[PDB]
Amino acid sequence: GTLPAPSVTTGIVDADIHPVPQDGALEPYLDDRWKKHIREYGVRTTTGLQFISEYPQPGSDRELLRTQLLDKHNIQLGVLQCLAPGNPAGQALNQELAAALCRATNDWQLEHLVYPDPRMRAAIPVTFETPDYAVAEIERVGADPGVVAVLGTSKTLEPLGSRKYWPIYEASVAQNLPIQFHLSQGGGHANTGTGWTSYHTEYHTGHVQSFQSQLLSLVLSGTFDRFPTLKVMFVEGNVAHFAPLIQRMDYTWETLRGELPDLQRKPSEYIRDHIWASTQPIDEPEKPEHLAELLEEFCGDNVVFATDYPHFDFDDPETAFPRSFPVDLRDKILRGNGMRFFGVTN
Amino acid sequence: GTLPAPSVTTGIVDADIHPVPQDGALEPYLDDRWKKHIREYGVRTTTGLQFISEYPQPGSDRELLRTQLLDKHNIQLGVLQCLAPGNPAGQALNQELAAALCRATNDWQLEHLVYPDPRMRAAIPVTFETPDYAVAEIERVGADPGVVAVLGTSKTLEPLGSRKYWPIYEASVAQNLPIQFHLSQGGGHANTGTGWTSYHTEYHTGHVQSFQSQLLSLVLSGTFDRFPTLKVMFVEGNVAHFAPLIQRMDYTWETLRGELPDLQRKPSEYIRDHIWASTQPIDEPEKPEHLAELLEEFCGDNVVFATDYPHFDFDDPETAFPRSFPVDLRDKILRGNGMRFFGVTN
Amino acid sequence: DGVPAVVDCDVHAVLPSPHSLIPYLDEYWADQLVAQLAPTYEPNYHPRGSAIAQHSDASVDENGRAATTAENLVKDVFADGFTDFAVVNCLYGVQQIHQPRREMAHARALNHWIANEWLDKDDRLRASIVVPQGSPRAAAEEIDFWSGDKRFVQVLLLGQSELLYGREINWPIWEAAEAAGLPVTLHIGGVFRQAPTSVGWPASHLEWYVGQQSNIEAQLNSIISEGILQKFPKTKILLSELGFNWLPPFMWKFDKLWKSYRPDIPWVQESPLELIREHVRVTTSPSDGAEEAGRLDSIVDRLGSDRMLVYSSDYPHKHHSGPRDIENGTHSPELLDRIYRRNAFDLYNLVVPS
Amino acid sequence: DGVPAVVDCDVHAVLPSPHSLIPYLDEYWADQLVAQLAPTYEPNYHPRGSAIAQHSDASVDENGRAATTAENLVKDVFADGFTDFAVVNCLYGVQQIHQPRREMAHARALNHWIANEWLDKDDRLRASIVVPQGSPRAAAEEIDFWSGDKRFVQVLLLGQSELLYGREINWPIWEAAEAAGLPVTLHIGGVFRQAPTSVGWPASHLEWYVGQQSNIEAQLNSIISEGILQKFPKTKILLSELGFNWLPPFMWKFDKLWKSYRPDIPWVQESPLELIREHVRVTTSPSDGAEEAGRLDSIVDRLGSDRMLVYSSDYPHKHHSGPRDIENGTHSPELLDRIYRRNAFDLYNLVVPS
Ligand SMILES: [Cl-]
Ligand SMILES: [Cl-]
Ligand SMILES: [Fe+3]
Ligand SMILES: [Fe+3]
Ligand SMILES: [Fe+3]
Ligand SMILES: [Fe+3]
Ligand SMILES: [Zn+2]
Ligand SMILES: [Zn+2]
Repeated sequence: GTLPAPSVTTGIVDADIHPVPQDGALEPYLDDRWKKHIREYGVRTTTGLQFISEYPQPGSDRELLRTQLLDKHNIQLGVLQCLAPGNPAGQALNQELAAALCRATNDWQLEHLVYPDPRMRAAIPVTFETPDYAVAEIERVGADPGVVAVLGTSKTLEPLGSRKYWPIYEASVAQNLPIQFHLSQGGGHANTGTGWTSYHTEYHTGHVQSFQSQLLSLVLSGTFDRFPTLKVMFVEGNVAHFAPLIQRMDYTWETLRGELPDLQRKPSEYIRDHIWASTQPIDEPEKPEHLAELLEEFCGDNVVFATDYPHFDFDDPETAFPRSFPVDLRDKILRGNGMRFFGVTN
Repeated sequence: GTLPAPSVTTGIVDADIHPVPQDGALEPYLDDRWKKHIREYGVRTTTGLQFISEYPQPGSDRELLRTQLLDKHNIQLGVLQCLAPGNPAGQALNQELAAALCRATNDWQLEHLVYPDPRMRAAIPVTFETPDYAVAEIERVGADPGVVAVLGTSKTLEPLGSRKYWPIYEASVAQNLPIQFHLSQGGGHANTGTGWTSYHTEYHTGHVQSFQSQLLSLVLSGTFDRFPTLKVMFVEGNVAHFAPLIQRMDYTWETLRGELPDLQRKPSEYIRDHIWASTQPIDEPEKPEHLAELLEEFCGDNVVFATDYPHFDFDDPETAFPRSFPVDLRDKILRGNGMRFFGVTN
Repeated sequence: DGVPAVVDCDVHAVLPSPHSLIPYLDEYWADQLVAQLAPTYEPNYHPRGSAIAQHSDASVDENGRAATTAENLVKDVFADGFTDFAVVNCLYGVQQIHQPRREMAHARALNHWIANEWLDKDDRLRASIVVPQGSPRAAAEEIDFWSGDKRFVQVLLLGQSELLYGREINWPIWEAAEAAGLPVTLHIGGVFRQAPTSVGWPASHLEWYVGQQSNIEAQLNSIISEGILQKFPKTKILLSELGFNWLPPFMWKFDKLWKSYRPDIPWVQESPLELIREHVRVTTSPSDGAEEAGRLDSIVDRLGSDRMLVYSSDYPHKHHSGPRDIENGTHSPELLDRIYRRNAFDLYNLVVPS
Repeated sequence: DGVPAVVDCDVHAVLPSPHSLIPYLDEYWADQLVAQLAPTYEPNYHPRGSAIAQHSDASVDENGRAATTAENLVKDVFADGFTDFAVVNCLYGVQQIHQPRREMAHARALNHWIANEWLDKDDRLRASIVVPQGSPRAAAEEIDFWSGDKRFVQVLLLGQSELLYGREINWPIWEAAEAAGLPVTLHIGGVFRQAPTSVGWPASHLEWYVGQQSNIEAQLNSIISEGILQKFPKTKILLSELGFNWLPPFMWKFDKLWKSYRPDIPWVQESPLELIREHVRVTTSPSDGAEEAGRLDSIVDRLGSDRMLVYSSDYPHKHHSGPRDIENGTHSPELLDRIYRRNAFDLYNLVVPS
């Protein structure tokens, strides 16, 4: 029917909920043209595999998602991040197929979960590699009060500050929409900048790297100059490592700032109102007081909470923090910082 | 001042001339902003090297280019393909720098060689990886009667049929301009689709491969459907291997044509008026009659002659052909086919 | 003594599921399988439900898949009595397992599966050895391990490697193949640890499939230029399901630039034309239009050798032309004999049994 | 017996031109050099005319370049008398030569140049061994060759490899380093055989330079996960010119997921926290803001070890902070002693001479 604008009071933000989608779900929103195409070839992507990725590990299910997450821990805003049904959608090599699937995903998550329960709302997958489609689906649905962000991936064919993606950024914030980039495989390059990892420790910890490279590119691209309006977030990427990254950027900039004579501000200054970060999975330093220290060294105003329901490495909404974590800041990432990012009114 | 439209009569086409540019040449067309930038960092590209590439081997010089090429062999149209001064320009990682350099290259080759001698004309380098710039320089200069094609490279970050490049194709043929793609290093991927070659035999013969992959992509992209006007050419890529490629495409298409239900025509049918090919370096089969056979198996109407002056593997304009080469066809690639491609009137 | 047999040099077993390896793995890896809820490394080279995957006429199993049991392959391949032996290639993508010691372990389990459940079942089947390309010294150890079982008749490798097969890194595989008197075959498919072309990811599977001929040019150039054929001069290389019409233009440029750069690879004394005609063989399925009238006689002209082509049906894949339409391309009985029996006798020495 | 010396663990020689190797190559390679009109493999890591390339104060040569002769380096590095020994790293990109036997040959010529024209000239200099990463068995042979000359004190490797250094392929280098009692150092720079990030080519050199800390995380994760530290338990790894503030967040996630996936790498019994603190050392130049007040004492808290940091000036590069401003970050004399002399004594056993 019609929705209210997202309302945050009293209650906590979860910037990363992964809804559990059933098989017979996206076909009502999928033209036959693609249904038999998936029958014949499946969703080809950057692998040589038919089903798996590179590194392989109310009603329908609303109730299990309302009961043991949205009620268990008092969650009042949960942001819906659907990769794809049963391997992310926008990374399919057939980009026309990819667009149809996010089209279907967007329709379904709206029609089936956020409207039945406006506590949740959605970040819309778009084809970040065919910007024509990204802008087209932003205009299609990003006007809905049921859309709260654009959803991209940590891995892309070019760094996120490249100008291939600038058509998507205007579209996105010409709709007053922030963009989240969620941890991802594929993209077109190896796991690391120096090869494919072998063991699961390298794979899982390697996810941090792609975020480092994306942050640097977004800042030194001048992207947040040409888009002073733009607010982007890094999800399932581990907040703590960002602070020495940001620190090293500034220290190198001081010497080499002349290569980029257009970058209005000093790189770390761009963080203020452009770079947020989800908290899951929570960083666990050996001395637990380093966490708060590192959190505000990045930025205390730009860290949003997340569970990653229903993933195995989910964080209990307050067993996640260590012994004497600063209460002011815990409160700011549970409520205030997410509020700020998604653009709800105080 | 003002030029006549290119006029072909009596005389032979050379679709690949590499002009010999001096140091103090592009600075009159280069904003100071870039001059000191090149002083400080040089033209960074897809290497970890400061000067060399991955695989490293009238007046100013008009006279040597008029005398021993444009007069020696009666050449009446020579197409100017400047990579860059002293490593191609458009592949520079700083894409703003890259644009300025083709801007400068275009200005120089016009002001200094084609106007002083309209026998030559120019294919304008553009930044095939930042299409906004490509369209911008097409409109800037591609209207000139001194521009006869757009100039790209054999290696790109995505296959040439991708839609990243479609803004360049409309611009290009919305200016009645064909596009040449010249043999290239860099691009963003390895030498081959299965690794970096080691010895010079693999490197030099490997150049053929990138053209195979580009042809397939341009055809099965549906690109020549969405651009029924578009005429593209492959330069320094060896014509003969294309025919079994084209042949194998059709034979696989017959089985698998259902993956691409929009491709109006049968793949090899797209060659007719969309795929040309330079002849340098000439293919030398052990039995020399296989050449003509293979040449018309590709297409006898779409093969244009080239010397690659002043490169070491240049071909004498008629010591290049074997014993009893068909005279009709020799004549069609010397005069007729190039005429057809560049759009001169009969 | 003997007359060379008709050998189908490329037929396929399709692993029903990653569960079919559970009997052949250590307790440690086995538990891992059932615990990971068994990700299947089934490749996308011949997509499950595409047109190339299987024939209309093909005997199928419980779930409608062809070539998951030997009983079904044997019943189809040997029906008309013309084939004497078939060479089984199982393409299940153990090569795309990134965990090195898992790649090692599934490769061996895969080969145990082929031996016990296919080779043990029909004396008419032969197989290639799946090997963990990720770790070449372990791939060599896998080759040594099966060198005893002379029902295994070549070493399988994917058309798209991680590094080119001529790089020193990959020498143990050629040394091991040589030591065991086994040819190395490159079969279409890849590890996909980089984009499959020099210019990025192909959008369609049709684009990938056709285009994979480019990587084979790279590999032969690599293998020969780096000097595999002088270090390991008994080497034989069979190109399986990769076309063959692209070879003559490729070889002519190789020879031309060999002549130009001879001091750069001074160990290559014969021409790569002569080298390729002696050492490289290639299967006929797909024929890529060579089946069309006259085209097969002509391609042997441009190849300049009648010793290169070896017969295959690529069972159970569906191609535009069938296994024996290769005959509609030549008026030369002597050439058909070479394709059907004599050239493959160079690979395997398989004579007609009784 | 002895007191550990003040060792600058990262200073640089800049090859004047590819012609400076001509005396050290075979007749065959030498002719090749003068015949190719000598392509220079000078890297772009510190661009010739960028701000990081050299100091304003630095003694320069005929063409205005710093650090092309030992006389110029020695005169600057040892001016104020505080340094006892410096470790020379020559970054000329032989590693980016694709021709394998040329990479081999220039690497050795490079090392001959360092020995004869730098090490022979000042008993106060030491060097790392440039090695042909392309061919690891040959890189190991290069290591064995210079193991005699104990003026060569570590093995040099680029931060960005072709395959991660933990892959079996790369084991000969670690084995050779172990055998020769030499640490392996990873110095910023790369072979660039893939995009330098997981997400493509960085546009600016400033982006590349800062971002290269991501690849080092990958390498340590690789080196440790694959089990280099159990096969070769005497291994020491020095991270040169790569920052160090990124380590604690990295190590904490490693430890967290080690604890999660312990049966996947069952040879890693100690925690990667303990492993990294024992085996990895890192130079101080650039300090990346650790020079700022209090920041250096704090980073050793987050690293949880005072044994890791070793002093370097990165001569002749220009950084925001100078070699000794590292002192403005701690109120701990005991920690400065560890950085300036004691931690590097773990790498080289260099005591103060007389
Ligand atoms: Cl609370
Ligand atoms: Cl004539
Ligand atoms: Fe998540
Ligand atoms: Fe997750
Ligand atoms: Fe050329
Ligand atoms: Fe050329
Ligand atoms: Zn096959
Ligand atoms: Zn350094």
